[PDB]
Amino acid sequence: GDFTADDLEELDT
Amino acid sequence: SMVGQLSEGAIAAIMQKGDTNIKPILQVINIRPITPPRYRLLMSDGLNTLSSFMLATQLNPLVEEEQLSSNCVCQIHRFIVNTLKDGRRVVILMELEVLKSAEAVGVKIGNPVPYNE
Repeated sequence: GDFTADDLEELDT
Repeated sequence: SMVGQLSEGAIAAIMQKGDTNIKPILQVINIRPITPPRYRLLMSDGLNTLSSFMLATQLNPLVEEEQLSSNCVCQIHRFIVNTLKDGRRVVILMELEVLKSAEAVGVKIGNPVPYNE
């Protein structure tokens, strides 16, 4: 489902 | 059958076999903005659903102008699988074609179950 806070930082790139 | 229109097993082929050159036909189940906006997609191949599809930014107009929407059927033409720091794998959709609009399909096809992520 949703991404964790840490994942969100990495997906931006 | 309606599920006969989908690439049944393509999600397993992407996740388990590392297939990168297939061009599977999938149904959008749900689109979720996450946070310039990015979109996560719950996609179905008729057998399984996968929650970790992400739209390349270049495809955002398809969501913004509502051609890519829940229940539409699309063919993936280019994608990349990437692994995040925590081990979760994400399928980034780079090129796709909407073959049938949500309104022309009208329902979730079949009864796909969540792939083990």
